[PDB]
Amino acid sequence: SGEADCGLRPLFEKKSLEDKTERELLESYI
Amino acid sequence: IVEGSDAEIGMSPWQVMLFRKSPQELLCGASLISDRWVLTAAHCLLYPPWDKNFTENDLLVRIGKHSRTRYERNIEKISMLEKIYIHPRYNWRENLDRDIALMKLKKPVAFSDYIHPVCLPDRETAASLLQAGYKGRVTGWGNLKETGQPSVLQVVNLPIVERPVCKDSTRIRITDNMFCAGYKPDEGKRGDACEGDSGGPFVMKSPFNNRWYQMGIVSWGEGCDRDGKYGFYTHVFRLKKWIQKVIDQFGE
Amino acid sequence: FEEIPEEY
Ligand SMILES: NC(=[NH2+])NCCC[C@@H](C=O)NC(=O)CN1CCC[C@H](NS(=O)(=O)Cc2ccccc2)C1=O
Ligand SMILES: *[C@@H]1O[C@H](CO)[C@@H](O)[C@H](O)[C@H]1NC(C)=O
Repeated sequence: SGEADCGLRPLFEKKSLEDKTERELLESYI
Repeated sequence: IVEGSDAEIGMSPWQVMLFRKSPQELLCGASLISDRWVLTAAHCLLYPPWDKNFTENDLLVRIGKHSRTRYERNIEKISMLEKIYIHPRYNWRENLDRDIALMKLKKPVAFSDYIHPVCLPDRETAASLLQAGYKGRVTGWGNLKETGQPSVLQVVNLPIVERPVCKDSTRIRITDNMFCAGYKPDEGKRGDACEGDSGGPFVMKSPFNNRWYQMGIVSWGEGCDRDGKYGFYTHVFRLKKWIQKVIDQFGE
Repeated sequence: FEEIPEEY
């Protein structure tokens, strides 16, 4: 949305690595 | 940030530090939206009741930082501002309604493992994620306690709270351009933004396309991490059209 | 607050 390569982090999404608490977020969306 | 944790390197690549040239001091947080545009809270620049009114030459933007005070030698990039745009209907006289501003950089910043733009929400991303109970993430170098400073970027994950609950926790008149977030006295989990975090981003990770979306701007609160009190944030999607307008009409 | 290079 606000960019193109927007919101995909070089050190996490782009390498398919997850940060330490992002699952907490994802588990809250039901 | 109160009751948060140290961020991991490269965790919030769109996090920007608003820095005053003299005295050299941390003014507020902000976020990178493209290679030339930064989004922050209007009250970081203009707050007349406190004789606050910064101009483009008063500040610097610092991108790709982790350490609060250190000059991050070949990691961070420092930019000068070309122009500041405050929402025309920013209400500093009463409730900080429409607390938003755009800053255009003199020159585009180059992306790296530590510098990358966040996405702006579309009506549909807004509609499925801005729901009470859903958690967002707030980041900043602000105060650790109401009444000290972190040495590194701090992060906290907070649930969006139902509007009525937001309304009933304060005497300030709440508008459609705001949302509140935090834990309820009973959830027995806590955390909040605090002085120094203003203008930083409230983000959510789309379960649809796994991209990070900026849903709010740290705006205001009463004290920090007070039981039965909640942090309030500018509603980015509701002001998106003004965002598009200035970019289109003025830059990029 | 560590100093920023003067070019800035
Ligand atoms: N999440 C929190 N508990 N607080 C975040 C506070 C962030 C902080 C900047 O970093 N923002 C401000 O100080 C914005 N601001 C401006 C003046 C004082 C005000 N706090 S206050 O308790 O007076 C309530 C108030 C009064 C007028 C308009 C909005 C809210 C207020 O919150
Ligand atoms: C804010 O500063 C600019 C010039 O520096 C001007 O628009 C205005 O009069 C100043 N004061 C207020 C209240 O905005």
